[PDB]
Order: sequence, then structure tokens, then C-alpha cells
Amino acid sequence: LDSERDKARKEVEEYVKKIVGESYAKSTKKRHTITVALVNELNNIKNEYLNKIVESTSESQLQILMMESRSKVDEAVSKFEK
Repeated sequence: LDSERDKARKEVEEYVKKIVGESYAKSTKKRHTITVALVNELNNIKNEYLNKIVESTSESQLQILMMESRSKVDEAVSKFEK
């Protein structure tokens, strides 16, 4: 588990900071309220999935929590886009 679950958290850690960075790359000073609202949500995903990855009994689920947390980040973007 240990060396595997570390890759699982690093995959979702980089996705959250990368998509926070792309949110800043499309943002403007007027709209910073939306940048912070999406940061506050993206950190909530990073937090929940960090706990699910450091608490998993099942190793074939660590590799999936990477995709579930990506679908959460992608959904949160696809929601705050509009």
C-alpha cells in the first residue's frame, strides 16, 4: 500500500494546484471572488481524497481515487465555468 497510496495523493495534489493555476490564468481582478470560491472547493476535494487515500484498506481502490478526485475537480471547474 504505502508507496502506491503516495502516488495516488501526488496525482490529485498536482491536479488541484495545476487547475487552481489555470483558474488564475483565465481570471481577472474583478472576478477574484470566483477564483477563491473554486480554490476553497478544490482544497475540499484535495482534503477528502487525501483522507480516503491515507485510510484505504483496498489497494485496487487507491488507483481509482485518483480518477474520482479528477472527476470532482473537472465537475467543480465545469460548474464554476457558468
